[PDB]
Amino acid sequence: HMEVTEEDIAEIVSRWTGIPVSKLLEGEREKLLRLEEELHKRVVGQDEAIRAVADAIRRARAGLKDPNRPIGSFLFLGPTGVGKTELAKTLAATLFDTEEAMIQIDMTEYMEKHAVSRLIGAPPGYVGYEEGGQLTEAVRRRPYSVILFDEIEKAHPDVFNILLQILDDGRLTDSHGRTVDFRNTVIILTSNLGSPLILEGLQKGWPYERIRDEVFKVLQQHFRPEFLNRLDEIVVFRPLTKEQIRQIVEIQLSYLRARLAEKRISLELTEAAKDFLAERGYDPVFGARPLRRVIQRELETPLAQKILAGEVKEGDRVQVDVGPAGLVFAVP
Ligand SMILES: Nc1ncnc2c1ncn2[C@@H]1O[C@H](COP(=O)(O)OP(=O)(O)CP(=O)(O)O)[C@@H](O)[C@H]1O
Ligand SMILES: [Mg+2]
Ligand SMILES: [Mg+2]
Repeated sequence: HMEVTEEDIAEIVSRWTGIPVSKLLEGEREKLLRLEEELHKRVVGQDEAIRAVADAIRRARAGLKDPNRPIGSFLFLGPTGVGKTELAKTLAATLFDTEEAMIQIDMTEYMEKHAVSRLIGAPPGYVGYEEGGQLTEAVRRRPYSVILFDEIEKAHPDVFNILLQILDDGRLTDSHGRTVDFRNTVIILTSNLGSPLILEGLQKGWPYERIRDEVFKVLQQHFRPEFLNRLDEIVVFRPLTKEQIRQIVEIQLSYLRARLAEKRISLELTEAAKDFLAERGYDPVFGARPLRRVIQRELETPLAQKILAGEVKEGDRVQVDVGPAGLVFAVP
């Protein structure tokens, strides 16, 4: 029907039921473009992680999974800054229409004995009883959510046990005795464990065998089969290739190009200029975390100066290259 669209009808049903539009339309959304391709618009590489997530969602939709557990659960190992959160955010926006559907719990904030009360609510008779838990209240308000637990090995054992309850039961009972349904959640657990150790061993000149033995020993110390067996998949994120970093540079320039387009200004970067940003914006210690401020300092700031001086004007095609002091700008 031309005048009344699929989205029009889904929005009515969405507001009446609380079910996200993209969830109601899951059968149409996948016809438009497959989930993997949609996630890859924002997530570069990490093909294995994307396939793991998409495969779980597919098994769930097809009616092959336990209806009393979450949609899927994953442990994302490997280094920092190479897409674990980029994937969780994109997944939330794609499945549930907004990044507000991603609930983030940083386990470095849940290391102590009283963390459970922060997580699921203080007991009756203790300060903070009416406020409830950070996790339980968030999931009650948004049953259709991606839940990101960061640095899971750091959680106090009592907090870890509540995670296990989510995996096993598909639900939690909060301090008010209310049940909190997790059946429509996707659970993503992250850990860096082993990555700093590898960098340390490479720095010290350790033989590969020694590095390898130490990584497995630390993983064994924190992650037992009883826990791992509960998960759909364990995925080790990989360091990014040179080409992958370049693709990320281009994505991270999207907003800037858009702002410039309002004034009919465009940017044309030499391959050298692109590589300049890629080199400074990525390293093994922080992944691509540095890139945002590299673009800010190396490109946006001097471009801003040129614009304010009137050296770059409305309608200009700006050529961006490398010079002795940093990026250089030319206009024909
Ligand atoms: N695979 C990828 N695809 C697209 N962008 C990526 C990417 N990996 C990293 N980035 C970029 O670098 C930033 C850091 O990525 P991300 O937040 O996914 O890492 P992370 O969750 O491991 C950091 P932390 O350990 O602090 O949580 C992202 O915001 C994004 O701009
Ligand atoms: Mg993160
Ligand atoms: Mg963190």
